[PDB]
Amino acid sequence: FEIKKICCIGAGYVGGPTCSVIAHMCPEIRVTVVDVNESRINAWNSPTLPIYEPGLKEVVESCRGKNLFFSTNIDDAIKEADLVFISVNTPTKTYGMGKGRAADLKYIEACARRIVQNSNGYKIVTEKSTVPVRAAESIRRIFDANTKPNLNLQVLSNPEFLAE
Amino acid sequence: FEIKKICCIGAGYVGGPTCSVIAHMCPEIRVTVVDVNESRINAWNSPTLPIYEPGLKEVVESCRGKNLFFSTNIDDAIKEADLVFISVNTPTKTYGMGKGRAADLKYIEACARRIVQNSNGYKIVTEKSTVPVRAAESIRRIFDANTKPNLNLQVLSNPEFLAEGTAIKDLKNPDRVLIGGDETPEGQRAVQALCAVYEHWVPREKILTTNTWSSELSKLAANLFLAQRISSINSISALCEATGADVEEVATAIGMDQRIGNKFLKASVGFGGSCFQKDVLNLVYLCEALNLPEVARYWQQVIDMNDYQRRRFASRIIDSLFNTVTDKKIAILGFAFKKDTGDTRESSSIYISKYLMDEGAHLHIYDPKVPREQIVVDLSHPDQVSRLVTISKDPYEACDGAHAVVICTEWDMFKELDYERIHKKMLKPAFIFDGRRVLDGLHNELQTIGFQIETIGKK
Amino acid sequence: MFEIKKICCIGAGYVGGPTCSVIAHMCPEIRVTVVDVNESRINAWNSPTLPIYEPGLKEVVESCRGKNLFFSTNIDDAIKEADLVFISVNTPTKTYGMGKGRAADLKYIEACARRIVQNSNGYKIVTEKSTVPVRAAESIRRIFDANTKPNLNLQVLSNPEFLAEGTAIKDLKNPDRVLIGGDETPEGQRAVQALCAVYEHWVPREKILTTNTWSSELSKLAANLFLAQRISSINSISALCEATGADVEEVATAIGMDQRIGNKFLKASVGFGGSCFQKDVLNLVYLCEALNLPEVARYWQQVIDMNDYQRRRFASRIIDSLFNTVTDKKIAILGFAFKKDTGDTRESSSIYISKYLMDEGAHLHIYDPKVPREQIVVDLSHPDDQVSRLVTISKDPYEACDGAHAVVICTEWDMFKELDYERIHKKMLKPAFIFDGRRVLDGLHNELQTIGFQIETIGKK
Ligand SMILES: O=c1ccn([C@@H]2O[C@H](COP(=O)(O)OP(=O)(O)O[C@H]3OC[C@@H](O)[C@H](O)[C@H]3O)[C@@H](O)[C@H]2O)c(=O)[nH]1
Ligand SMILES: O=c1ccn([C@@H]2O[C@H](COP(=O)(O)OP(=O)(O)O[C@H]3OC[C@@H](O)[C@H](O)[C@H]3O)[C@@H](O)[C@H]2O)c(=O)[nH]1
Ligand SMILES: O=c1ccn([C@@H]2O[C@H](COP(=O)(O)OP(=O)(O)O[C@H]3OC[C@@H](O)[C@H](O)[C@H]3O)[C@@H](O)[C@H]2O)c(=O)[nH]1
Ligand SMILES: O=c1ccn([C@@H]2O[C@H](COP(=O)(O)OP(=O)(O)O[C@H]3OC[C@@H](O)[C@H](O)[C@H]3O)[C@@H](O)[C@H]2O)c(=O)[nH]1
Ligand SMILES: O=c1ccn([C@@H]2O[C@H](COP(=O)(O)OP(=O)(O)O[C@H]3OC[C@@H](O)[C@H](O)[C@H]3O)[C@@H](O)[C@H]2O)c(=O)[nH]1
Ligand SMILES: O=c1ccn([C@@H]2O[C@H](COP(=O)(O)OP(=O)(O)O[C@H]3OC[C@@H](O)[C@H](O)[C@H]3O)[C@@H](O)[C@H]2O)c(=O)[nH]1
Ligand SMILES: [Cl-]
Ligand SMILES: [Cl-]
Repeated sequence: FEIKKICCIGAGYVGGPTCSVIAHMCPEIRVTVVDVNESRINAWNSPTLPIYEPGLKEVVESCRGKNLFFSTNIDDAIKEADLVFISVNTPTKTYGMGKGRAADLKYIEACARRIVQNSNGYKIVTEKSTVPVRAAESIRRIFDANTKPNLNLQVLSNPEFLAE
Repeated sequence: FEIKKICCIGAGYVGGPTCSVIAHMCPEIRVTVVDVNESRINAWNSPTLPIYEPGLKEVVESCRGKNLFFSTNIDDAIKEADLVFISVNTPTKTYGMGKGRAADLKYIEACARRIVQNSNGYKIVTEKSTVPVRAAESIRRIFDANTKPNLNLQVLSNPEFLAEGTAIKDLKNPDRVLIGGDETPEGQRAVQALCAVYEHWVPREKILTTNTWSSELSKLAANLFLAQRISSINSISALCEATGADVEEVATAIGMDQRIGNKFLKASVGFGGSCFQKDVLNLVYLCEALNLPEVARYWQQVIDMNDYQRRRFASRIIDSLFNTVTDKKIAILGFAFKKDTGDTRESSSIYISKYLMDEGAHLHIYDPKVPREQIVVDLSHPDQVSRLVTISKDPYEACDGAHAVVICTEWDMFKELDYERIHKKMLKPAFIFDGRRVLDGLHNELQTIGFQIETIGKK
Repeated sequence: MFEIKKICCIGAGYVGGPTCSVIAHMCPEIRVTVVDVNESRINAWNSPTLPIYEPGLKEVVESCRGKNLFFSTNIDDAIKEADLVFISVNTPTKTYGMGKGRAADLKYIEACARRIVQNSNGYKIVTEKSTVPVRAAESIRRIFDANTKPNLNLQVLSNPEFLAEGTAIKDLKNPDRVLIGGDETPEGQRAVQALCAVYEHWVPREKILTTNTWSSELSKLAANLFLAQRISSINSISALCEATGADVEEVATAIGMDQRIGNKFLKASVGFGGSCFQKDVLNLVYLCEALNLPEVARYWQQVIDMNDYQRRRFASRIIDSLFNTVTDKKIAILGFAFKKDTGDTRESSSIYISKYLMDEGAHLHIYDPKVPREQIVVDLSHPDDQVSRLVTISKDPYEACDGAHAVVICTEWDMFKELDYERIHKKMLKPAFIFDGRRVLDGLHNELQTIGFQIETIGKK
């Protein structure tokens, strides 16, 4: 199996620069970064990136429009991708059990369900973050319970060691 | 002296059914049930009774208008009665000394004063309730201080042992009748007259007589022994969940010991109802006045364990949903504290709901007999309810698009639901949290459908 | 699939002894051998005077001993020959180390398991039988799994014993239910059914419960808790009755008529004794520590705390009635066994009440119709100088009461209600006190008061 299309749910400090380098180093792979914040997505396609990272401006503009793309169309990007990165934020719970300490997995859970909603065939789903707290288990429990014919989703863990 | 006219102040779960069965068994006795709640009295005289009780409608309509009557005319009912029952509620004090533990005897004191105002001659005043906390004494203090010429009021204690949902069967065939009275010629005459009423359908060997205090203390102890059986088997259920056993199979081995008995050994989310928790709190407060801290902390554990059982069940629900429940639909099946009643007082369904509401869950509650207005008042503080709580018309609307189904009341209809239809419309993974062991024997079918079934005392 | 024709039981005590005697009496075609490391106890089983007092036990043993029932110190051979091996040894509480004073010491059960492996070839069924099975089956299975041999096939079953001392013969002949635990495998099913066939000689099939070994042990643990809790609950009520002017016996009658509660085990007392209940609560508490269940441990801990409180309150009432000074005062202690119709004194409330009185300097004169005199000395000498100065063992109740200030009844021996209390009162010092810790003198208070006694009983003013 060979990965030729990559989607990334989350265009923040992690998913943004990671996919920009992947697209820069893998020119034969189409890299599409998606995000729910349209203002952030527009900035990624603008001459003023939403985050300041030394050298990021040169890497993105070196392949944006060639094999690196930023879009708000989350559904179709997942539909075509062979590898789907999940690089969303997991805030700390503000109430309930674990208030102020436990992470809130509602965004990772929504990404897992939205992947099932727009996936057919074989796909590799990978969670990439700097603080992964039971993320792979949460994604796997959703995929095991929402199965389709000839639907084969794989769950990988690939933490990101980059420092801003 | 023959008791021929009975009046009962209080047309609730105790006084209402009790007087209906008395009038049913004693056709020659006029029984008048009075209450301050006019809408409740009107319901008693309507085809739709204010409380749901199996068989109560058939018993009421067989004698209502003949020798059973319901009225708001408290004064004349007292004046014409030979026997006066006091079956009102005593709420726990919300402030002052004993806040949250002590009972408030203002209603019983108010009844005793109103009885004196409308009484002449000889009457028998009998306190009848499930939690008689120093009731006969307080009635006696008022009568002894408000005397009229030729006014001779006798004070008796007659605790009611019925359980809601089975009140009719309990009243018709009680295990025993407990009557307390003074150890005087007058007290024994009063006690004997009350025994003659029960002898119309209760055998003599099942009628116990004692003094008023020993009567109330026996009732209180009996309630403690009952609640303790539930908390003990619930503590075993936590032990079963942690070690791989089934509390239902363990309760079977325990109950076959005839010294223990096989009753009241059903593990659950926690006991509820107006009797047991209050009874334990009154025991605790009583021991504070008597300086019996060792006795108080002994029985306090019955409440502490019941609260732990409730909290553990709610935590298993929250844990199964990735510790995040915000904007997740959850179905609550059953809101009464037990099946075959509409009463919600101290129901575990209230506490489980509040625990889920504090996590941001959108609750859809169904109960076949509990009215929707009662559920709203229970969940509302004396904002969250308007945002998170929906009252469903049928179980399949509450389970539509839900993450988990939570069974809190052992309604027999819940084991007859179309769970293939529920599973198709639920979000996956679909959880069933059986807090009453009602879906036992259906687990293999529920697992084949695709459910993640979690129950008490079993993994 | 397998039939038991020969039985060995390691442990010839209050559990193993009577149990095998009834089994041998009900199954004349099965050879039953009771073995024990204690030779003096084994010699007593083969004598006209049995080592334990149990009503009806003498008639059962003498009916089949020497025919199909045997007692011996030859543990190894008994094992070799046996189809089925019972393990009915004691498990004392650890006196040091992790779980000091709470956890069970499984060294004897482990030693039995290794001994079994040593003398076993082929197929045998090893069944653990005791009133307090604390993780016993798992410990035996772990030793068997690690010591395999060619053609060796040992099975491990759990079979808790529900008998109560004083009524063991009646309990064993007509049990409320038989509990047998075994692995949910073909091997375990064969072993369970084989043991069921033994009980089916006199126990109806509908009273034989089968499950796995852990659920079996957990059920026995829970059953003993419920029984002990009933005693502590009614004893908590006896404290309320004393403080408010009621009688616990009357309250207990009104409680017991509720068929959901039952009228058994509602007899208030000075406190429960015996080798099972206290031990069971402690084992549950320690088990909850390993399972991280402190709420469950806290809940059942109150059964012990209430029992210790009931004893202290009874001793305090005795000391209080004697001007809070009992130095050089003679006090009669009637009854030292933990219950009537037995000589067993394990955890008897009589020991605790005596030690509270000895701490006041009381001169105790103890009488019990079945407890041997040496056992009382050992019980009170447990860590004697204080026993030598204060303790006297009497041969009759009138000797123990001669010149005493108080009479303390700690055991419900029926003979205590037939004593000549006029003779006792004449030779007692005034005021003469009778402390009924068992309610055995109910109905006699009018007579005893007329004679001139001060009657103080549990659960009444
Ligand atoms: O459901 C969601 C949630 C989040 N997102 C997007 O994910 C992006 C996250 O941006 P952030 O700058 O917060 O993310 P980061 O890349 O810095 O992640 C880092 O910080 C937050 C931690 O919880 C993460 O584990 C860490 O990797 C946002 O643009 C948000 O719109 C979605 O597109 N969908
Ligand atoms: O010597 C130091 C280093 C760092 N710091 C402080 O520690 C904080 C973290 O600095 P980092 O450069 O590690 O910051 P980052 O959060 O970008 O990266 C960190 O989290 C994500 C992980 O993947 C990175 O490996 C980890 O370094 C900064 O506020 C920095 O000022 C010090 O105070 N002293
Ligand atoms: O002053 C008063 C107070 C109360 N009442 C009536 O007494 C009735 C009490 O009925 P409830 O259903 O509340 O009470 P129950 O019959 O269930 O009693 C039970 O629960 C409450 C406990 O405090 C009681 O001790 C117990 O018996 C109410 O209808 C109330 O209107 C009066 O008529 N006058
Ligand atoms: O085995 C059981 C029994 C009961 N329960 C729970 O305990 C609560 C009380 O149930 P009960 O049937 O005792 O109901 P009630 O409260 O109506 O009656 C109780 O209080 C009044 C007394 O006079 C009755 O004798 C007593 O049973 C219910 O929530 C029930 O679900 C269990 O969880 N398990
Ligand atoms: O290694 C050993 C240990 C013990 N034994 C024997 O096992 C017998 C134990 O009998 P006991 O009378 O002490 O005990 P019981 O039969 O009353 O058992 C009861 O009390 C003690 C608890 O730990 C047991 O779990 C309970 O069943 C003793 O006779 C002892 O000699 C052995 O033969 N070998
Ligand atoms: O109503 C009662 C019953 C019992 N007790 C006391 O509780 C203690 C235990 O009495 P039991 O008759 O239960 O005696 P045992 O210890 O022999 O049996 C107990 O432990 C072993 C288990 O197998 C038995 O099922 C259990 O009853 C005695 O000291 C007895 O006096 C009371 O104080 N009141
Ligand atoms: Cl909220
Ligand atoms: Cl001393």
